[PDB]
Amino acid sequence: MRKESYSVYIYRVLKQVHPDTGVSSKAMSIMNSFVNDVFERIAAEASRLAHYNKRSTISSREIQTAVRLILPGELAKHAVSEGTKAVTKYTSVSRSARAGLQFPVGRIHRFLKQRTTSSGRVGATAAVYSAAILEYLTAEVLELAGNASKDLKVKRITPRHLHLAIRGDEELDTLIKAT
Amino acid sequence: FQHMGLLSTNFDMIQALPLNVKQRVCALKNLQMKTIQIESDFYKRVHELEIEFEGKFKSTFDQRKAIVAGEVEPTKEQIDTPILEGLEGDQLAELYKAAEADPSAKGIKDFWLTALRTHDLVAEAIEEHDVPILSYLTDVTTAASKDPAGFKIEFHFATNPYFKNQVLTKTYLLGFDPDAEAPLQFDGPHVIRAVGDTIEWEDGKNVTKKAVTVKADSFFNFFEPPKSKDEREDDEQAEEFLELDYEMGQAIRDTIIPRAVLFYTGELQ
Amino acid sequence: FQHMGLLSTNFDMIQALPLNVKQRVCALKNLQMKTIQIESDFYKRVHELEIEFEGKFKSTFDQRKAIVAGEVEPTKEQIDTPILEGLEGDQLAELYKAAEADPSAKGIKDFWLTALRTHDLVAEAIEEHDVPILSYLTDVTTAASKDPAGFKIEFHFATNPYFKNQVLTKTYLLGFDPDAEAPLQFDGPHVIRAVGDTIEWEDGKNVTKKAVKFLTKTVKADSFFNFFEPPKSKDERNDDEQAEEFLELDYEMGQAIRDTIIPRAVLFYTGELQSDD
Repeated sequence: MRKESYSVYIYRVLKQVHPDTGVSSKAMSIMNSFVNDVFERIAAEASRLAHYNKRSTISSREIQTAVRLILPGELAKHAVSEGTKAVTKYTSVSRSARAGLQFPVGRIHRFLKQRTTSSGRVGATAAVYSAAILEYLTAEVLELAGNASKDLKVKRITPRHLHLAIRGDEELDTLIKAT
Repeated sequence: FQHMGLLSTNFDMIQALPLNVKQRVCALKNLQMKTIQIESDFYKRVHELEIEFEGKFKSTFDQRKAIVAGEVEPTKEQIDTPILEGLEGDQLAELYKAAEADPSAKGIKDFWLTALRTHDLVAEAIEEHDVPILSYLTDVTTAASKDPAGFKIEFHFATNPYFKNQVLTKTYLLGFDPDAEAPLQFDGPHVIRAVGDTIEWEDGKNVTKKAVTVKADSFFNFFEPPKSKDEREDDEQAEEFLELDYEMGQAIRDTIIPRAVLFYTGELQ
Repeated sequence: FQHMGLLSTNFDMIQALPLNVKQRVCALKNLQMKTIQIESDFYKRVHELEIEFEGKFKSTFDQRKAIVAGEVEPTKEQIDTPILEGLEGDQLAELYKAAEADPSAKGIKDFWLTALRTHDLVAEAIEEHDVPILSYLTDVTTAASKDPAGFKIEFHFATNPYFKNQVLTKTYLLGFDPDAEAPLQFDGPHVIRAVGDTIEWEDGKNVTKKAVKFLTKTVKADSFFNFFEPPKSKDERNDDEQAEEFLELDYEMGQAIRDTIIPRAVLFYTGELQSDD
């Protein structure tokens, strides 16, 4: 799958979880690969699930099930909680600010329509749910990495900090190697 | 426009470009600044066209004013114009019968108050204590200028117990050239400075002040616009307030004044 | 935006107006049509202004084409211009050191594909099977006309295994006068007809058509190149509410290409112009 850019949104999530922390370009490129690789597993699983519906539809519940199949343990439970809340806020400014999210609902909606192999509609709530799940994982990976980088008395998240963040988390480590 | 180059959507593609290709992109950046400079000249020419078309728009606006003020009566052609579009012969005839003529009613009451408050952006700036004041508005006009570059909006008020001014003026001075410090961001004319007008409030009627004497939310704070930096404590938020005040001016000038009766009826939503 | 009927926001206020005030509102309705008629003349003059400015833009657009095709090399003035703005410290210098020159790489590969696909609206019409075709685009140009009124967008393609055409043309014929069917709704030039261009596909390459099966029929398949088979207006028709929104979508995409992407192509190439959803 072609690697889309989320850098600007990854940077906005970062300035929330660590307002004083920067992120190098190379660290930013690993984060983007992480988001892209997770998203493509979500899309592939949602396509397979959509075939078990009448008109092959991908809604917020086809993404929720895919998240439960891809994210292990607490990561799933926390991401499902953040995904439901985002869908509930969106259905109740821009589409993403409507869902309380920094990640791009509009772009991810397009990414879902083009990447998924199902024949039916891709609902907007599936875009909202997907963005909230990618944002949550991003915010979790950034919180751990920014924590690591201040342990080293440096103000920038580098590939070393990301790698320490993920290998210091059983769920995240499993998620990455499975992906 | 993304001001942090590392956040550019295709940064990684750019970064991987061989040096000689990068240098071609640099040439395109340079050509793009020249292109924006010519777009700048286009906007100046559009501005001159708006000035030239004022004589034609003014006649239809002057006639609207006379109708609203009750200074002239509708013609037979004007009366045959449906008050609302998309109405059956039934509905229109029934609409006209719903209320008999009232010779005490002169002109069109609350015309500009209703038109302004039907616009979602301007409605949010009209407080309840502004309503009886805006009811004395007899006309809202706008005119543009070449040197200094910008436009004005004039609010014409009939004699009223709130203030003595007959006309309240709002003036916007605009910049039409790209910022030399950042040419690639130019997306058209930008507000340099907004100048309001001193309101001669009668005793006890200043709805812009309240005793907590502190500033109070009021439409008429439109006439005490926020200062630009040369006349200024917070800068990044004073400039946001200047943009909001400019956007409200544009809505009145570009949208409400040319189509006021469509906001009066509520046909523009 | 412009509503026709009893659905007007202030209908109940209108209904209660005494008849003589209603007749005053009718006069303003008549005057408003005169105002819109003058706006029409204004838009015609702006159209001629855009035509006049084609010659002014032409130099920068031609030089961009020459640079992208590899037909001219950057000057020192061009080389000293930063490839990206807003980079701290050594970042610009390190950016220039990140990948050494490659004399085999001529011009700027995939310039117009990258620019088109980074604009969110046009991105939604570019499918994955369109990408390798748009890689052969060498230039995208636009020209406006007074008689008949409208504009065209032309896509120039190098020799490619997908189709034989060297130029794919999309033409929009516009109406500048207020609509006789609804005078008060006029909000500027409106599309009367969109005319596409016949693509001479090589065997097996037509990604815009697909067959579905007792009977087998050819149906439309999602593809950017459906831009060149636009939907018909009512004058040439034989769903009306859904064909006409599709025409508005096609016109809006044409407007984005002509008004935004073509004049600022390199900013979409870099991705310095971003849209917050």
